[PDB]
Amino acid sequence: FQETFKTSKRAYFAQIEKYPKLKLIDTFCFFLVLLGVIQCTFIILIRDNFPFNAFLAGFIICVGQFVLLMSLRLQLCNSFPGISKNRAFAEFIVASLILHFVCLHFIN
Amino acid sequence: EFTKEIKDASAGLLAAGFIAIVPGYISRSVAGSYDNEAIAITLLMVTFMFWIKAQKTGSIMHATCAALFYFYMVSAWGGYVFITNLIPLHVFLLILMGRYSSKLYSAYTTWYAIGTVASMQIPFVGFLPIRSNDHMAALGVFGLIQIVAFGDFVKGQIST
Amino acid sequence: KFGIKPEIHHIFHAEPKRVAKPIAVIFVLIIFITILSLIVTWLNSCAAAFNNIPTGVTAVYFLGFIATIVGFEVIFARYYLGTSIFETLFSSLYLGAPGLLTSTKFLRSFG
Amino acid sequence: MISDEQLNSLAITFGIVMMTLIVIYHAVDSTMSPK
Amino acid sequence: LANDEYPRSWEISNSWVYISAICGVIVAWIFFVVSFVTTS
Ligand SMILES: *[C@@H]1O[C@H](CO)[C@@H](O[C@@H]2O[C@H](CO)[C@@H](O[C@@H]3O[C@H](CO[C@H]4O[C@H](CO)[C@@H](O)[C@H](O)[C@@H]4O)[C@@H](O)[C@H](O[C@H]4O[C@H](CO)[C@@H](O)[C@H](O)[C@@H]4O[C@H]4O[C@H](CO)[C@@H](O)[C@H](O)[C@@H]4O[C@H]4O[C@H](CO)[C@@H](O)[C@H](O)[C@@H]4O)[C@@H]3O)[C@H](O)[C@H]2NC(C)=O)[C@H](O)[C@H]1NC(C)=O
Ligand SMILES: CC(C)=CCC/C(C)=C/CC/C(C)=C/CC/C(C)=C/CC/C(C)=C/CC/C(C)=C/CC/C(C)=C/CC/C(C)=C/CC/C(C)=C/C=C/C(C)=C/CC[C@@H](C)CCOP(=O)(O)O
Ligand SMILES: [Mg+2]
Repeated sequence: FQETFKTSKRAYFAQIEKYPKLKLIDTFCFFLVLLGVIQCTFIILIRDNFPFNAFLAGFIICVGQFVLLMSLRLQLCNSFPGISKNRAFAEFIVASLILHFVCLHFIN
Repeated sequence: EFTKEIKDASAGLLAAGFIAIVPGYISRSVAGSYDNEAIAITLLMVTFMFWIKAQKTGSIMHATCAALFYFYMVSAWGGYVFITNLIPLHVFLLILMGRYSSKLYSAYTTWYAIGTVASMQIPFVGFLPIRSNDHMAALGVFGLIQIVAFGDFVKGQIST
Repeated sequence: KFGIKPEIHHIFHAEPKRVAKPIAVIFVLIIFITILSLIVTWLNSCAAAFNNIPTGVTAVYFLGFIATIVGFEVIFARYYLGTSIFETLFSSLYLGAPGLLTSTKFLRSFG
Repeated sequence: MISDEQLNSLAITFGIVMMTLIVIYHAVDSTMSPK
Repeated sequence: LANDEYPRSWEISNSWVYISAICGVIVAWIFFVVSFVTTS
């Protein structure tokens, strides 16, 4: 397993250095995970989940943003047949500012 | 427009001609009936159309439309459970058949992440899409696909 | 009960209890410092900075695109402060129509 | 108001016209399109 | 009780950590979108 890790780490860390705009994505996905964990830690420490709709609104806005970022990264690494690298952004923006409105309506 | 995907446009008009006059659909949409099914089958088709258009192409904008029309069907009828348990079955059958691609990931994850949080906004549905057994299938497949994508990366850099 | 009947009162249910303020304040400070850390990582550490910037008419389209992206989130934030849904819809339809054109013009011009 | 037999005839004529134009379209497309 | 008469999401003290997360994700997303079209 050591050989696989050795041959994958340098490959990924060279790919992320050849393309700069693949470092914007992942270091924005990573921290999202942290946010999720933090919220979970909170519900663990305060063992009562009184506003459960608020917890869901604060956790979905992380999960459903991580998945959209991952889809954008996949569609930028090697684009899909019909759609170009410029629809990949103007569709991610629309889906993101629809999810944001849904998650702002959920929490109130 | 949904049969225009499965085959050429010439084979879709026939389907329309069938569904315009057929007693199995006329029975519940007669001139006087004002039930939920009156509006609940149209959306049933439209969502499926977009899902095909989203799964066949892989775009995100064709899965957000499917999520929006699935929220509209959730608001309009209590038979959304059928879609919620049929789309994951399609994705799963494509997973184990060995036809996983980078299009299923984007399409399904966008559809789920938007449709579930949108369908939670109906006061009658409430928190069921995370509590009831019916919707659990969808959630399961969500987790499953998150694994498979990572597995694909391993295939990219590991001998078969 | 010809003469008189005993008094009756309704025993309510206890309301669900909130949590102490200091814990929430600590957990808000943690999220704030995390966001600031992400911003600092973007700016300086990861060397991901503003290499090329649009100028002239492409810069005006850029300003329009930013104006649209920020205006939608201002609309959503104002809707989160008890604004009517219909008003939000009208304010979004009066901003998408110019904003869609400007954003498409920018994304086709710049690439 | 329109009677009931007149409406029955109208519905049957609409269905026949639809089912004939569909076949005309399909038989034009089968030949004229590159196969 | 109608939806408009429940206590707001900021009057509660248990849910001040679930609004900071949303505001932070929104701010980070805005800055990300801005920096994406301004980088080689
Ligand atoms: C669907 O429709 C159906 C039918 O329409 C609905 O069913 C009805 O629901 C009603 C409410 O749930 C219910 O009413 C209650 O029935 C209880 C039955 O008790 C039986 O046993 C006792 C002995 O133990 C018998 O005396 C009694 O006759 C029955 O045979 C009653 O016990 C309830 O009485 C209490 O409430 C009434 C109304 O307020 C009071 O007048 C009465 O004195 C009791 O009050 C005590 O409890 C209340 C609880 O809120 C307190 O507020 C109050 O201050 C009293 O408190 C004292 O006692 C408690 C308990 O010991 C103690 O803790 C406290 O300190 C005090 O000492 C009441 O009568 C109907 O019977 C029922 N009908 C049928 C046919 O089933 C159904 O709800 C509908 N569904 C929905 C979802 O709405
Ligand atoms: C932290 C952050 C921020 C980010 C991190 C990253 C990230 C993205 C995280 C995301 C979250 C994660 C990671 C989650 C993890 C979870 C996991 C990994 C799980 C394991 C996987 C499994 C196990 C898969 C396998 C499926 C599986 C369980 C299968 C078992 C369950 C099952 C099979 C249940 C039952 C199936 C069933 C019942 C099927 C058929 C049912 C149907 C079709 C019903 C339809 C009925 C109809 C038609 C109803 C219509 C009703 C109307 C007609 C009438 C209505 O009435 P009216 O009111 O009049 O309208
Ligand atoms: Mg019914």
